[PDB]
Amino acid sequence: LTLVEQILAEFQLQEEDLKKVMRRMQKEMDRGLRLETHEEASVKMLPTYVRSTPEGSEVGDFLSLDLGGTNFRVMLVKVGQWSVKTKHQMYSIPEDAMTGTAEMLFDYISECISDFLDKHQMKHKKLPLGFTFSFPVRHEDIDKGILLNWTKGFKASGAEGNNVVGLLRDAIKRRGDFEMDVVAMVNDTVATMISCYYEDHQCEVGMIVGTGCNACYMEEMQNVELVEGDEGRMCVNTEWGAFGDSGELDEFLLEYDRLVDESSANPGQQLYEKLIGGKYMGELVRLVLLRLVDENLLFHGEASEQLRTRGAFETRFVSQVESDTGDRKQIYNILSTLGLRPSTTDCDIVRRACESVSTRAAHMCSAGLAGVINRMRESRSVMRITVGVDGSVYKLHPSFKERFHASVRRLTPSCEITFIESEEGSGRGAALVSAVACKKA
Ligand SMILES: CCOP(=O)(Cc1csc(NC(=O)c2cc(Oc3ccc(S(C)(=O)=O)cc3)cc(O[C@@H](C)COC)c2)n1)OCC
Ligand SMILES: OC[C@H]1O[C@H](O)[C@H](O)[C@@H](O)[C@@H]1O
Ligand code: NA
Repeated sequence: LTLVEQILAEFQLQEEDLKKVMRRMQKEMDRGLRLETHEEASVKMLPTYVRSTPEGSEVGDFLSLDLGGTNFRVMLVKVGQWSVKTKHQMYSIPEDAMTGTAEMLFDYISECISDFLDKHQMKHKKLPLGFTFSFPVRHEDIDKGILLNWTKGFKASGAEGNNVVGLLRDAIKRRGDFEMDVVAMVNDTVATMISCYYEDHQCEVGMIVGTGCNACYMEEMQNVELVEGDEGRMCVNTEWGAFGDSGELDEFLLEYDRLVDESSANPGQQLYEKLIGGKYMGELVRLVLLRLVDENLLFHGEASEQLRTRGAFETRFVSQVESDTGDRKQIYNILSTLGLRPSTTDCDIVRRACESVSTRAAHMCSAGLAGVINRMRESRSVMRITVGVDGSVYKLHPSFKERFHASVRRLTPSCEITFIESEEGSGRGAALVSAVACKKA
């Protein structure tokens, strides 16, 4: 074995390593659900106030917001023998509107809503609005929720500890250009699950593998100790990205993981997500390549100023390197632009490094989902379940979903799992929750 492959081997996780991760995820999930341990629990298991229901929704036009990254989305969902039609617009949030105040961020969002309404000839219409807000929140109801903390590099001031729906409403009123009834606020896991439920009624799990990584599932109300009642089920936002925040993953953490965390916007937070999320994947690869260079095993021990810059190795490059046919052309072109003159062997090392990071991400992720699924099987006493999935890592990365599917099946012995790749899920599902909520409001 080459010294390179001896270093890459550190990413490997045995079936027993994954079973240990899965069991600990289940223990941490149990801790978040119980009133006695909820405050100390790293995995928060936050109640969403989205309850189980077999009823049809309200008919009409529903507006949707999807805030969870730099690219923000506004959707119009037309609900009408049910038919669900969508119209969207994408918006890139500038750095100044993501690092300033919450007011600045919500004013940018409102400006985009106004633009959407203009482009779709509906500035004079007062519509119900579903808001997908992909950050940890403590809900008081389906339409009231306090931001616990920012994740994925978001850092707008005056948002944490405040009602997110109130910040949205305040920004709309300050603008005075249009009117809207914010009827619902959901996590993107929740919106993905709801959106996929419309296609398949067996869907009771929502999972995101994009910039960040999280999961939601339909929990029995008696197990949801933070909401009074035992009748029916409620969707629970695990916020499993925070798994490992109380040492649960310390035995598995590599030097690359510590460095990624130390230089991140949230040191010591979202440690499990930092192993999987597309926000960190490219950076993990960069750090690995630099260790190989420093050990005189890659690029003749010489790295460019670009390769030595945090963020230079983009998560899309990881996906691109793995999509290479074998001629090493795609790999060469990524590395040439990065200011390197790589050999055929260097290109191959880069691919092996990308595969080591992405395979670990898929495996670590499968241990988490297996924990949720096996926990559901036990609560419901051969389990047939559908999991709704969204995110660029799962949808676009070569063989991420293949490795993840295989690994998750190995870990869930008496379960028959169906995966639904959600197209617009993260946004459409907020409008569907809004349409169901509207029955009462
Ligand atoms: C304001 C009311 O308060 P509340 O207490 C709190 C609440 C407020 S919204 C909500 N639940 C939901 O929105 C909800 C939505 C679901 O998805 C759809 C429902 C209908 C359609 S359709 C075909 O267009 O008819 C499409 C998607 C599924 C679901 O649960 C399954 C995933 C599981 O159930 C089978 C729950 N709960 O209501 C309880 C109903
Ligand atoms: O976007 C995926 C996930 O990213 C982060 O983990 C957020 O905390 C979580 O709320 C979100 O669901
Ligand atoms: Na309860």
